[PDB]
Amino acid sequence: SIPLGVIHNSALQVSDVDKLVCRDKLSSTNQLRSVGLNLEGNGVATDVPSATKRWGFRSGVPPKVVNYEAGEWAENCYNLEIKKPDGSECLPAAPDGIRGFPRCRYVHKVSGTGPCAGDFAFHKEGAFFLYDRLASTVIYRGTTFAEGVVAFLILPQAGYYSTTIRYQATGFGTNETEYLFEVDNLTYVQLESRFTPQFLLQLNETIYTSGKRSNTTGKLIWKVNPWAFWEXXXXX
Amino acid sequence: SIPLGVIHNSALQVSDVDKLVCRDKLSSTNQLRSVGLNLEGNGVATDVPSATKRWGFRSGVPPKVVNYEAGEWAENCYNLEIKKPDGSECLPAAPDGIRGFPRCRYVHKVSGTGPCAGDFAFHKEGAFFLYDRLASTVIYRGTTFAEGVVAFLILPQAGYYSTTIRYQATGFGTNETEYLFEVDNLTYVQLESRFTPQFLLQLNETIYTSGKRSNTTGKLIWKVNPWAFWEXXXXX
Amino acid sequence: SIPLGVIHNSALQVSDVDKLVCRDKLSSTNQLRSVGLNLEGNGVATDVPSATKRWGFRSGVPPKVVNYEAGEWAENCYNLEIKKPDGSECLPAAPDGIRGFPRCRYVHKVSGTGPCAGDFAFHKEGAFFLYDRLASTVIYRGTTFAEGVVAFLILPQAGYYSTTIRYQATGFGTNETEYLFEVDNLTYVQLESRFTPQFLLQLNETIYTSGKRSNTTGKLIWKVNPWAFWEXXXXX
Amino acid sequence: EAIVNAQPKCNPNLHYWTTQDEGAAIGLAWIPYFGPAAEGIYIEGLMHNQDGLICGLRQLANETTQALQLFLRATTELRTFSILNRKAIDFLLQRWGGTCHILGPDCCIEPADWTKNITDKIDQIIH
Amino acid sequence: EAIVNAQPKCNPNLHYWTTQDEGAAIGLAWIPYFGPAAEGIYIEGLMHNQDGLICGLRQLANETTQALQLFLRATTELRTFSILNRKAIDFLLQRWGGTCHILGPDCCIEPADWTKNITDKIDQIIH
Amino acid sequence: EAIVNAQPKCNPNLHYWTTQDEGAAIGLAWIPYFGPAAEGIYIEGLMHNQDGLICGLRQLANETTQALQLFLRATTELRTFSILNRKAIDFLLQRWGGTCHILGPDCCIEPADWTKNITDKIDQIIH
Ligand SMILES: *[C@@H]1O[C@H](CO)[C@@H](O[C@@H]2O[C@H](CO)[C@@H](O[C@@H]3O[C@H](CO[C@H]4O[C@H](CO)[C@@H](O)[C@H](O)[C@@H]4O[C@@H]4O[C@H](CO)[C@@H](O)[C@H](O)[C@H]4NC(C)=O)[C@@H](O)[C@H](O[C@H]4O[C@H](CO)[C@@H](O)[C@H](O)[C@@H]4O)[C@@H]3O)[C@H](O)[C@H]2NC(C)=O)[C@H](O)[C@H]1NC(C)=O
Ligand SMILES: *[C@@H]1O[C@H](CO)[C@@H](O[C@@H]2O[C@H](CO)[C@@H](O[C@@H]3O[C@H](CO[C@H]4O[C@H](CO)[C@@H](O)[C@H](O)[C@@H]4O[C@@H]4O[C@H](CO)[C@@H](O)[C@H](O)[C@H]4NC(C)=O)[C@@H](O)[C@H](O[C@H]4O[C@H](CO)[C@@H](O)[C@H](O)[C@@H]4O)[C@@H]3O)[C@H](O)[C@H]2NC(C)=O)[C@H](O)[C@H]1NC(C)=O
Ligand SMILES: *[C@@H]1O[C@H](CO)[C@@H](O[C@@H]2O[C@H](CO)[C@@H](O[C@@H]3O[C@H](CO[C@H]4O[C@H](CO)[C@@H](O)[C@H](O)[C@@H]4O[C@@H]4O[C@H](CO)[C@@H](O)[C@H](O)[C@H]4NC(C)=O)[C@@H](O)[C@H](O[C@H]4O[C@H](CO)[C@@H](O)[C@H](O)[C@@H]4O)[C@@H]3O)[C@H](O)[C@H]2NC(C)=O)[C@H](O)[C@H]1NC(C)=O
Ligand SMILES: CC1(C)CN(C(=O)[C@@]23C[C@@H]4C[C@@](c5ccccc5)(C[C@H](C2)/C4=C\Cc2ccccc2)C3)CC[C@H]1N
Ligand SMILES: CC1(C)CN(C(=O)[C@@]23C[C@@H]4C[C@@](c5ccccc5)(C[C@H](C2)/C4=C\Cc2ccccc2)C3)CC[C@H]1N
Ligand SMILES: CC1(C)CN(C(=O)[C@@]23C[C@@H]4C[C@@](c5ccccc5)(C[C@H](C2)/C4=C\Cc2ccccc2)C3)CC[C@H]1N
Ligand SMILES: *[C@@H]1O[C@H](CO)[C@@H](O)[C@H](O)[C@H]1NC(C)=O
Ligand SMILES: *[C@@H]1O[C@H](CO)[C@@H](O)[C@H](O)[C@H]1NC(C)=O
Ligand SMILES: *[C@@H]1O[C@H](CO)[C@@H](O)[C@H](O)[C@H]1NC(C)=O
Ligand SMILES: *[C@@H]1O[C@H](CO)[C@@H](O)[C@H](O)[C@H]1NC(C)=O
Ligand SMILES: *[C@@H]1O[C@H](CO)[C@@H](O)[C@H](O)[C@H]1NC(C)=O
Ligand SMILES: *[C@@H]1O[C@H](CO)[C@@H](O)[C@H](O)[C@H]1NC(C)=O
Ligand SMILES: *[C@@H]1O[C@H](CO)[C@@H](O)[C@H](O)[C@H]1NC(C)=O
Ligand SMILES: *[C@@H]1O[C@H](CO)[C@@H](O)[C@H](O)[C@H]1NC(C)=O
Ligand SMILES: *[C@@H]1O[C@H](CO)[C@@H](O)[C@H](O)[C@H]1NC(C)=O
Ligand SMILES: *[C@@H]1O[C@H](CO)[C@@H](O)[C@H](O)[C@H]1NC(C)=O
Ligand SMILES: *[C@@H]1O[C@H](CO)[C@@H](O)[C@H](O)[C@H]1NC(C)=O
Ligand SMILES: *[C@@H]1O[C@H](CO)[C@@H](O)[C@H](O)[C@H]1NC(C)=O
Repeated sequence: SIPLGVIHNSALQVSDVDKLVCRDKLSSTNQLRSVGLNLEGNGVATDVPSATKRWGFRSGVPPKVVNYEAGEWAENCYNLEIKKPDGSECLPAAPDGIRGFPRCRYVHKVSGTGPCAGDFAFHKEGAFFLYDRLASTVIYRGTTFAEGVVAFLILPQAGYYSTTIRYQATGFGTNETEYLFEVDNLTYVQLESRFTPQFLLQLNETIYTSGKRSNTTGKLIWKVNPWAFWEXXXXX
Repeated sequence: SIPLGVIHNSALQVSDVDKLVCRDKLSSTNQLRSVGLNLEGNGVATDVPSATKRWGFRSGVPPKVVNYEAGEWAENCYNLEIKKPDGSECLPAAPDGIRGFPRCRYVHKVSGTGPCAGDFAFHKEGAFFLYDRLASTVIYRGTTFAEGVVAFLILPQAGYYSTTIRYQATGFGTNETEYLFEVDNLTYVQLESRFTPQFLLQLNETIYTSGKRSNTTGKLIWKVNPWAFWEXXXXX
Repeated sequence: SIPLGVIHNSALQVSDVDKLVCRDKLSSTNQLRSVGLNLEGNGVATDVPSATKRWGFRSGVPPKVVNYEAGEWAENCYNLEIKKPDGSECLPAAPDGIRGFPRCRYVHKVSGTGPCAGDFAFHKEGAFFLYDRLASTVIYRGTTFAEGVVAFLILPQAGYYSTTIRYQATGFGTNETEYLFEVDNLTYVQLESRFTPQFLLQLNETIYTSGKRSNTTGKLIWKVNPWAFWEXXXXX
Repeated sequence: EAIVNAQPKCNPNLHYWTTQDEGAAIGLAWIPYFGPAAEGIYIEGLMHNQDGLICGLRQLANETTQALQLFLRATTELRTFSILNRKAIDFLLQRWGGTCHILGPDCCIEPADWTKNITDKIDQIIH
Repeated sequence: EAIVNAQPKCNPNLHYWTTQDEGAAIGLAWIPYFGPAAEGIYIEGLMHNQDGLICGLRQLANETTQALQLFLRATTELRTFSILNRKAIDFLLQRWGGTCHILGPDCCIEPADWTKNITDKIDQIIH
Repeated sequence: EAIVNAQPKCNPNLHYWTTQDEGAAIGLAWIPYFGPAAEGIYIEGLMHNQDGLICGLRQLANETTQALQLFLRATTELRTFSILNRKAIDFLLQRWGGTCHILGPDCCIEPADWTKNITDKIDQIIH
């Protein structure tokens, strides 16, 4: 049942479990590989508003982990600290030996609150949360993951920069979620789906250098009026 | 050493590890199966007094778990909440991923106290406690199990209702244990080995409908004066 | 990559992964064996001062455990209770199912303090800490281990006494560590590398029988002025 | 070795549960978020005592216990999932762990279909 | 079965990480005490879409998910590490799990080099 | 590759413990409730340095460490129990992972006993 990818006739194929190819040679378990591919590479929207609508809370389903040996450098990863309004944690601490996804250009660190109507947070399309060579069906607290899927291969016989982007959220995991991009602990920008990581980092740097940070003790919020990655108040 | 069951000559046999049958064909790991059979099906008494005398406490022996893939619908399962008289727990919480046995017509939920002279509760005849596709050598707190044993097979190539029955116990795990069947939090029936689940449920329903429940704040206890399943005061 | 030992021409050899010997017969997984050998048997110094300089603290490296099936009776094992000067534990509790090394003539139980500049204690020469049929890369609190290394073999087809020796230590895990051999809770002997287990046990027994124990409420410390195992104040 | 049920009773009918492997579910039921809870992943079946297999199986499980307990006593693994994979490996090593001597009792190589290939090739060469 | 990428986009280039197996490290870098931290154990590579393999792989991973999720739903094991070993076992059982009938389609035994041994031995015996 | 003990010393005698596999215990000692505690499950033996095997083994264990540590660094599994099963699988794949070419150096198929079957069948057909 679990498909196994094999190269035949200069093309990748799924191996026929009911047909035996004696020409296929498996001379060691080293020729077998489990690999993780990022949803990013299929063209899904990666902005935090769009991404978080792919995840949802559910009770009654025990979480499951499967390992994989090789992964894809990610443009977008996510790291979630979500509480209920009463302060209790919505996500479980990462189990022993589960570390963050190891290659992330941007880590979208989302902190905030939602009702969390379920014991674990699952991927609504059935994808996995890819961590460090472990793929889980659920999201762990404060642990960086990339969304992705796993494949199994039989092989033929013969620097790194990361930037954390911080967000506050209310009504997390619902239809009516609100996201603020965090400039400092008192300066925020209303988040829109169209904002790219690059735009958010420049927005931050121009707010710092034009003195648009809060200089009261109160919260300042800004609004803004005005292709895949590999290819209040107001302002303008 | 671990026997493997195989069908030869229209009969189940144990496979001879010292004899090679080239005619036996194992064409995938799917043909191998680990299965759990219930002690019930061999004719053991399943009443709570008789069943609990098969279990005992022992220190120095690390518990062990083995998985099995298919089980038998049980007529009788058990679920134990036993404390010492000083309030400390006698049984360990179920480890992560160990759930109750999934098919139980009657769950005998026994609450009470005993001396618990040992770190874990084992089966005195060497059988296992069958949980959800995990068989353990020991009993977990508050976790429904059936007593049973495990077999391993090589296959040939080619609704659900559950009722919980509650009991109180003193001197659990000793020669001199006392069991009360619980009608409500203040009405009990002295338990005898001969009482079947069906009899206990009718006893309960006729106590409710004849007003024999306690109507004080104190504990009322009743006494009663007057084949396998598939084939104080007084009353009469 | 992981070598496998095999007997050829009346001598043990490492099996050539790039050369196939059809004459080699592996007729069951029982012919394969993982085994643990003690550093002791290669001639390393086993006195506590020399042994503890082989271990060091390091952060950032997740600990790893591998099983082994057969081990060597040890002359020297160690059991460590090390705290920082502020009282916090330097070593993690033994994980579930990791027990002490099962055959130790002498258990050097070292209690005391050091700076513990790292999350786990590792073997600086890359050896393992051998416990009960589990080899770990790190030291567990209060858990008896022997230093050793693991081999893997393909086999050809065809009483017990233990003595605990107690020590106090300051500056554990540094260049300037101080060790006292403990006679009772108030009588100690300055520890030197040259002292054998046998000498320490006789030193203890002659201190007890000559009245050289402390008879104040204060700490008494003694100093002493004057080949492999298988082959203050002052005194003389 | 034949299996002799020596129990006080045998329930001759086996009402069982297990999990459906593989599944091939309907729609999105395979997605953990949308699929059954832990209680709803089971299938059921009923097997009768044809060929004595149910009573034989009850006795087989009974007699397996001693070897299985001795195996569990000697492992340091907390939960053992590898017994069937290891049996499958031992199955292969029993047959293929050494040189296969054709026509030898421990060599599961049937040369018959090819014997007729060579013999028909020789009758032709002789004629 | 051929693999039809049916995704809205395909990133044709695969910038990957994994771990170096085996290693054969320099000096004492293999010693846990002295070696890299968790962040420093990775190698990297870059693969382009020769033979369509990257876009094919993205679609293969997508289509594997249903069977892999159904397998995870039915296991009680918390973390599954044994899928590739079991596939390797099933590979061997598919070929060697029964008697190998030489010249039979399910028997991966090539007798050709030996056919020429017997035929050259027969031509000599006839001459 | 030959094994050259290069240690400062070798203890030539191996006083070992392990677990008895299988067991076949006396009476009810196999029952966990009644059997030995963790301290009492061990057997012992003593092996001397016949054929240099003990000193060879000490050096083999020493030299295994680098590859074994590099393997442990790259696994995410907390406790590894599968090394010997995987070696047994690799043993089988080395011999049977491809088509077996009879009389070929990588094919462990001995046709000799059957060569004499065909040759005695041919001498009879010629006579
Ligand atoms: C393997 O690859 C597949 C292909 O990429 C992945 O398929 C994806 O599967 C999910 C379901 O799990 C789908 O989600 C649904 O989307 C519906 C509408 O989305 C369409 O339009 C949006 C525009 O916002 C666009 O982004 C999508 O790409 C999608 O495309 C069109 O969809 C329509 C069907 O409506 C189809 O006729 C068109 O042909 C197609 N266009 C194409 C192919 O060019 C929503 O209405 C759905 O929401 C309902 O159902 C949900 C439960 O499933 C529920 O939560 C909601 O509340 C609501 O009731 C649903 O969200 C993706 O669209 C789909 N993507 C594609 C490209 O087909 C697959 O997930 C992947 N597997 C894994 C494991 O990753
Ligand atoms: C695999 O199947 C086997 C067969 O069903 C199971 O065997 C069972 O094994 C346990 C031991 O672990 C035995 O328990 C002992 O029972 C003795 C007396 O019981 C006899 O009488 C009672 C009546 O109350 C009856 O229920 C039993 O069925 C049993 O039958 C007779 O037993 C006698 C021997 O005494 C025999 O001569 C008869 O032939 C036999 N009748 C038959 C065969 O028709 C008790 O005295 C024992 O208690 C002592 O020993 C205990 C330690 O072992 C200790 O705790 C006690 O304090 C006391 O010192 C003991 O309880 C079962 O009788 C036996 N059942 C049968 C039918 O033989 C086996 O357990 C099973 N394996 C697994 C893993 O489940
Ligand atoms: C497999 O077997 C190998 C052989 O037994 C083991 O090799 C051991 O490896 C460690 C490194 O991990 C070495 O430790 C170093 O020792 C240096 C000096 O020790 C020499 O002298 C002492 C005297 O006190 C003696 O006990 C040793 O036996 C050793 O012998 C001589 O060493 C010199 C090299 O300096 C060599 O030229 C001689 O030929 C040799 N004599 C012989 C062969 O007869 C220290 O200077 C080192 O300390 C530095 O480096 C450390 C980091 O590595 C660092 O912590 C320090 O602060 C300092 O910077 C270092 O401690 C052992 O000497 C070596 N043993 C032998 C006999 O060679 C190997 O470990 C083992 N594998 C496993 C996994 O167990
Ligand atoms: C130690 C190693 C690095 C182990 N290796 C590998 O991990 C791989 C094996 C395979 C798939 C890789 C991959 C897939 C998805 C996600 C991340 C990585 C890329 C490349 C190297 C490759 C290429 C072949 C291929 C076949 C079929 C489809 C696509 C690619 C990982 C092989 C080489 C060896 N040096
Ligand atoms: C996905 C599946 C359901 C997997 N299967 C099974 O789990 C089994 C395989 C085997 C044993 C079963 C069993 C034994 C003991 C306790 C509980 C269940 C009953 C029956 C189906 C069967 C019958 C054959 C047999 C052989 C020898 C003795 C007794 C019975 C489980 C096979 C069919 C497939 N659809
Ligand atoms: C159930 C058993 C006890 C399992 N066995 C064993 O565990 C062994 C297998 C092998 C290695 C032993 C060992 C090595 C290192 C550390 C501790 C022990 C000693 C001896 C028995 C042996 C001897 C052969 C050898 C080959 C190559 C080098 C050195 C020795 C363990 C085999 C016999 C069986 N009764
Ligand atoms: C969620 O989103 C919109 C309104 O914002 C609507 O379609 C849907 O009914 C809402 N559901 C709830 C429960 O508010
Ligand atoms: C911002 O807030 C976080 C938590 O609320 C705190 O840890 C951090 O130190 C703060 N930074 C400054 C500059 O106050
Ligand atoms: C925002 O800009 C300031 C000033 O350059 C910088 O210190 C800070 O790290 C920036 N934040 C992000 C997320 O890059
Ligand atoms: C203080 O804050 C106000 C409003 O955010 C802004 O107009 C002003 O530039 C800030 N001060 C400085 C010195 O920039
Ligand atoms: C347990 O049961 C009976 C008395 O009730 C007797 O045979 C046995 O000695 C008792 N043992 C103890 C310790 O009370
Ligand atoms: C009966 O007692 C239990 C625990 O003692 C309690 O949880 C339950 O609510 C009680 N039921 C009633 C009707 O009082
Ligand atoms: C006992 O009878 C009452 C009244 O019918 C019912 O509510 C209760 O659940 C019964 N108890 C059991 C264990 O069936
Ligand atoms: C009150 O309790 C008594 C004794 O249990 C019983 O005789 C009587 O029937 C009860 N009351 C009613 C109304 O049934
Ligand atoms: C440790 O040991 C000696 C002095 O006792 C010296 O060689 C070395 O520098 C010392 N290092 C430190 C940090 O004290
Ligand atoms: C010695 O001290 C230890 C701990 O400090 C304590 O447990 C032990 O009882 C003491 N022994 C005596 C004889 O006081
Ligand atoms: C030291 O000697 C005393 C008296 O003989 C004895 O009780 C004690 O156990 C000895 N200590 C050790 C470590 O042997
Ligand atoms: C008391 O202690 C002193 C010094 O440790 C020692 O000289 C003397 O012998 C001790 N008392 C006895 C009775 O031995």
